[PDB]
Amino acid sequence: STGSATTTPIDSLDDAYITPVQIGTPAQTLNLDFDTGSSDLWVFSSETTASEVDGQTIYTPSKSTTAKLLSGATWSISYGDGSSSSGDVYTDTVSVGGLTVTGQAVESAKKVSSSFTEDSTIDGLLGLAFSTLNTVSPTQQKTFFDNAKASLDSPVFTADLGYHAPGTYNFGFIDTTAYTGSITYTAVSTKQGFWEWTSTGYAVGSGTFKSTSIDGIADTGTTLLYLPATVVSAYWAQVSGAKSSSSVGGYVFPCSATLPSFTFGVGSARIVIPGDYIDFGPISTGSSSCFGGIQSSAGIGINIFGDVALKAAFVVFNGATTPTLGFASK
Ligand SMILES: O=C(NC[C@H]1CCCO1)C1CCCCC1
Repeated sequence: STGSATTTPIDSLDDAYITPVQIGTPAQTLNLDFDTGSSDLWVFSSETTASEVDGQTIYTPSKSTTAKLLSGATWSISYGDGSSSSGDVYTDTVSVGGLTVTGQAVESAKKVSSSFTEDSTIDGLLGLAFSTLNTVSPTQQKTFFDNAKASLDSPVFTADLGYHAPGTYNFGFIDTTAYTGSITYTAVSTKQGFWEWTSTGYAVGSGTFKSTSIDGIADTGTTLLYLPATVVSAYWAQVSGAKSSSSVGGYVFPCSATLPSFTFGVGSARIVIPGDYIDFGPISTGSSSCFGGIQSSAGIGINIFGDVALKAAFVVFNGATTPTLGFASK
């Protein structure tokens, strides 16, 4: 089998991407944030505290003839931005772009933190990291991809995120028309539960490529590119007036600037992030200070190749017995 679904920016800055997902019978379509940095499929629901729901579409398990309570199961997750959610668990039929899994764990939120409430466009998350990170207790549950894998034509999914435009998540096949040149595959460590890999270096604009190993994760659920402070300083040093602002919480730059590109290495290959992709706009409405799309990972404990990096590439998440990651230009 295969599946294919379009993923769409939630706003004009590409802060996140949402993909429609069918849950239950009859189908209830929710717009979920596909997140290769976590492993829970959770949704706003009829059980979510009313004051914490503000415009989201909710899953109502009592209206699904295929929903079953997963008795005694609970979940609770907190993300690196300090947001969180928790609740109980149903199994139900879940379909993405034509690909169906029966008995998928659907984690129903009883509580969500303010950031989730405040984002009316995201109805939940669909985790695509390794199932070892799933938070359901006392019986850990599998991701949608892990459940689908064996049935897929090839045990893979691909992320083709757009810049200020829609893109595509495919399951079970590699669309050879979606990228230029070849796909370079690189080794993955699953030891921390992530799609963790080692970039071979970087360049700033037209500058000399620096060979240096950068361990990090491919994370579709993180907006920005988080890299070591040395690398990030080298980038922003090329932008007149750019500086790290403790009050704002990262590098800012004059909105009048034209940003240089940023290149990262994948083996002997190179992915080029255009400068425009690194502009996240005014720090507050009407400001002439703009927020940078490349930020230090110093506070995070891991480097993160988030959407800023991934949307410059066609990315293969290869879930073969020995997982790997592939990157192609596009
Ligand atoms: O919290 C993180 N990113 C943002 C969250 C917000 C909701 C989806 O992702 C990352 C932090 C590094 C480890 C993997 C998760």
